[PDB]
Amino acid sequence: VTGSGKKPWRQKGTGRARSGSIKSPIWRSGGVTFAARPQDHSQKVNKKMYRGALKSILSELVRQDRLIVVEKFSVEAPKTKLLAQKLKDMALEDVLIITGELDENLFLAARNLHKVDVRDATGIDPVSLIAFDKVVMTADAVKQVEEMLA
Amino acid sequence: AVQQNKPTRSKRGMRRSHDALTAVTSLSVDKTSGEKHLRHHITADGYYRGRKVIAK
Amino acid sequence: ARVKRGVIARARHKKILKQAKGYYGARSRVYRVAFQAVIKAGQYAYRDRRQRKRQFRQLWIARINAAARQNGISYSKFINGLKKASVEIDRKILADIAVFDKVAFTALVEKAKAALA
Amino acid sequence: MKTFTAKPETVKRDWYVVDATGKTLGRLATELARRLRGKHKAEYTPHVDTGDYIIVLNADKVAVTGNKRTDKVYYHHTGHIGGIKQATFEEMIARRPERVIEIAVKGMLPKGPLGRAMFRKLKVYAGNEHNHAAQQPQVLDI
Amino acid sequence: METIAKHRHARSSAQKVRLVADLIRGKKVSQALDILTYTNKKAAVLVKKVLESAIANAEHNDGADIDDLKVTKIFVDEGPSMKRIMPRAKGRADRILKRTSHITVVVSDR
Amino acid sequence: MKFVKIDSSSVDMKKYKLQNNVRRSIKSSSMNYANVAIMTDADHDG
RNA sequence: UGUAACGGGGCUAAACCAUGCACCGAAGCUGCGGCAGCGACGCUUAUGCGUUGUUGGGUAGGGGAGCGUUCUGUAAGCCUGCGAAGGUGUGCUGUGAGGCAUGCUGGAGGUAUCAGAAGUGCGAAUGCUGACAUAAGUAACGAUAAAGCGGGUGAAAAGCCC
RNA sequence: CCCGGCGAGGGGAGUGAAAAAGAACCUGAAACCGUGUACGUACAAGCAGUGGGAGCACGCUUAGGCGUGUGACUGCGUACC
Repeated sequence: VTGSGKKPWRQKGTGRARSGSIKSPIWRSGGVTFAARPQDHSQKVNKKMYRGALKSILSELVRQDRLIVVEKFSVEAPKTKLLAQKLKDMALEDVLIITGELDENLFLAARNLHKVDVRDATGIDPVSLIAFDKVVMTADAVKQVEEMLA
Repeated sequence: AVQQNKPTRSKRGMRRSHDALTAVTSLSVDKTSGEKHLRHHITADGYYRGRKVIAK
Repeated sequence: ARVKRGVIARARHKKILKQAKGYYGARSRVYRVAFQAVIKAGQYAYRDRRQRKRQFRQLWIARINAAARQNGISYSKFINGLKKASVEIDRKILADIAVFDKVAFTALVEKAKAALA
Repeated sequence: MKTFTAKPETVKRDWYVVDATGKTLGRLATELARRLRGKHKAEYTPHVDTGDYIIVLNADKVAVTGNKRTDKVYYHHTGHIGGIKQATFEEMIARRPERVIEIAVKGMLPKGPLGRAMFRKLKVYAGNEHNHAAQQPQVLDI
Repeated sequence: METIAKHRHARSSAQKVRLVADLIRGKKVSQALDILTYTNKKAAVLVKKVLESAIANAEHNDGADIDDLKVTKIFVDEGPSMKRIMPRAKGRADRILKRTSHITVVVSDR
Repeated sequence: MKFVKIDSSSVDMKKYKLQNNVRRSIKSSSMNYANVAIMTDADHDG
């Protein structure tokens, strides 16, 4: 802290309490005995665990009947109107999208929507799954998963 | 000096009992002008016992 | 993250003072005092609930011992005659009789003397 | 329930008299304090005064056992310099006999307002006459 | 009736002022002015000026009726205390308080 | 725009804190130094 | 310093000895009710129990189970301008830190649940900051060279002008 | 407009959803200070309380009690770290 290392006043011969500095925490304007530093909060996760956990939840999705599988799934052109219009026929609101390969013609119209996220197999994370009440996959896309774990 | 410990508010409230004011509770009326004035003291206009003096 | 305590301290203090309502002077106002006044008040309670049962049972006896003598006998011997006559009545109800109903108590005393004879 | 307790309004007091001639001092006052305190009645409430008015008479005729007449002492202090005064039982009778009975009872009674109260009940005289007849003294002896 | 009046940020100690107030409570109006006038304090002039206004603050703003009138609620509550120094020996200063007293007057027929 | 004078009470404040801490701190043993004579007698080193 | 070497009254027994029967008197024991810990029991079978007994003062200290504030995700969800938070009381409630509704204000935010990270819970530390009591309307108004009076001003004059 | 010293401060009127938004101007707590009302207090000795406990005054009600405030008198009891 900005300040001066001088004793704020004399050691003895006074009615106040012994003080060696103005920068101490019991004092106003400067303090914080223990101060934080931008330390890294990340954790390590054993591979097989991460690879072993995804096995579970997927199994847990089927038993919830939340997971869904379909054949080739894409929009014709980049329009949220068309995209959502395809889900409203499927009775879907909050959903996830995962496919083995992305068509840039799609990911545009999926952007603007608050209730949707689109992903590629290499880009999935556990939390995204649990979040959305429904999930989809492409049999192709599925092949990359079971092939991934092995 | 050095009060060893502090008195109450009730205490000093008693100390200030006799400190209260006493009202005059008496006045007069001029023998002529009918003005209000103290006993033995002149009226603002100067009339004392019906007599005019100062005329200021 | 940082925390500000301006509030739940009021809660504590306000609570306490409420329990300190009625006490004299600084004890009903400041927290730094009332805190040790209430904590002391409680341990009179824990102390008092014990001994009140002493206070009444030394009262109830005093009630009785008079009326006995008023009937011409002393507390001690009066009891023992009952314990020989097999009467379990408590001292509470007994004393209550001597205040309201003199008859039973009077009519009762002859019992002891009878058996105690 | 809540056990009964006496109330000043509902109190019923009474008058009594004693002739102290031939009596033993200590053994007399204890009974006098028993009455005034109310422990002889059924309704006794320790924070109330249920005692009955008492009137002693002919206190100077009182007697004591042994040599205490020329021995027993009274002491009182004036709040001055440390100065102390003492008076024998003999003296006190020849001067203020009413004090004697009026003292011994006090030491046998509680301190505080109440003990001062029931003390107001008592009336002593060194003579055989009293002017309190109007309240009547239904007689008592012991 | 109502039509109160008040003086605020006066320079005086409520203690002092509080002596005059006791001399008038529940009293008839006219007496006070006669009492205050021949009373001697720095406050009597001060407080009187207020009381003079409450009345005048009435008849113009409400039903008047002075000859039957009374002082019901008067009180004093301290105001700010200004901070000043009077120095002393050895170099020590001292914080002295210029104390101020708000005033309130309630004058009514009842 | 419609401000109340200027209240300089804070001036006498900062002067009081400054004045009070100055002496009270650096005055050192002046009360005691003076007391020192007293200090040489009131002590009773035995 | 003042009875003063029975606690005091007061006591020739209301003292000492011997003998005996009652009675009083603790939070001790028992009686009624309730909570929790421990062990065996056979069912149960992370559980009802049946019980059966037993335990439950406690500093330094060790172990176990917990209340509640902020922030984050769950939450573009829930409540809310027919009133949040905050403040101020009442009534209920829990074994405890505490929890719930509501009366008055205030005028816009709070957040269920479940997990996570804490600058996380105050009476002190001749503690720091600011505000306010005290002694107290007491001491003091700063050289003992000295003021008095009439007119004027003005709301007011001893202290301003003549 | 009035008081007020052709002041301060204030009260009316009025604006404004709200002057419990008036410049010191969102909220407005505590210590501290006061006014107001019920009860108690001038024969009464001591951590100031608790336990009991009248009487008094209230709000309920039911009709007999229940509650709130005070607290006369009494046993016990020498604060915190």
